[PDB]
Amino acid sequence: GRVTNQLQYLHKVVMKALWKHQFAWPFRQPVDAVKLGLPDYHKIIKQPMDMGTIKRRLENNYYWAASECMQDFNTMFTNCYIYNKPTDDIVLMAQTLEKIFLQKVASMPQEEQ
Amino acid sequence: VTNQLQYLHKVVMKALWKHQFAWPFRQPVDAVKLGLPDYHKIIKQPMDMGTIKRRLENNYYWAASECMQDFNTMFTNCYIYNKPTDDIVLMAQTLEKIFLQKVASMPQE
Ligand SMILES: COc1cccc(-c2ccc(=O)n(C)c2)c1
Ligand SMILES: COc1cccc(-c2ccc(=O)n(C)c2)c1
Repeated sequence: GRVTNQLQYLHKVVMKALWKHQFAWPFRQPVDAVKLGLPDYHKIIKQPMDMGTIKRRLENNYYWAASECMQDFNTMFTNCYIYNKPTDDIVLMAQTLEKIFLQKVASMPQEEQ
Repeated sequence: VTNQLQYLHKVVMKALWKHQFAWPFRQPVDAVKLGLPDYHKIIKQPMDMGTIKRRLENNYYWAASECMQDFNTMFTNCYIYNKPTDDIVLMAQTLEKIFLQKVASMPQE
């Protein structure tokens, strides 16, 4: 991978803000389908993603560009919306976090180093 | 007329509006036409590219983030309402990947 201004911003500004959020706790580690008793989870969601995986990826220089990291954030939120019932609280929690994500992405340093 | 909103109009909406998977998203969901009587019960804030495009043309938005939330609502409505295996979900995912790719290069300020 490599280090850019944008990947540093996604790590220190965007992820830090989302991580600490009161609705973040279900998203900080992989969904544990066994523990939650969701035997269909991995049959419906083919690309699991979580902020713990994204954080580790930013720290281990896995990403080559900001867009790749932003795609992982998007997969995490989309997985939640696709799997869960529209009425589930987790959907409202994902939407709240996703709004912060987009607000902070709009303020990201424009040209990548 | 911010730098960011011009980018969202000329780069993002330009790319998404003409995409081969855009046609289901170009106008509001017609629940009667599509036979979806539960659509307006499940989706409380309908959104579509027609509406976003109109809003960009009519200088409705005060910030880029507001236009970005409308795009996000349109995609999220699709993931929440539809079955995981429905083609429309793949089409939404494809458009949204382009949305995020282009937003990654949007100017600051
Ligand atoms: C401790 O972690 C938890 C606890 C409870 C639920 C979830 C959970 C369920 C469904 C879902 O889509 N996500 C993203 C998280 C995660
Ligand atoms: C002519 O317009 C069409 C045609 C077929 C499907 C949809 C459609 C269904 C469900 C849904 O969520 N969306 C966003 C679009 C729209």
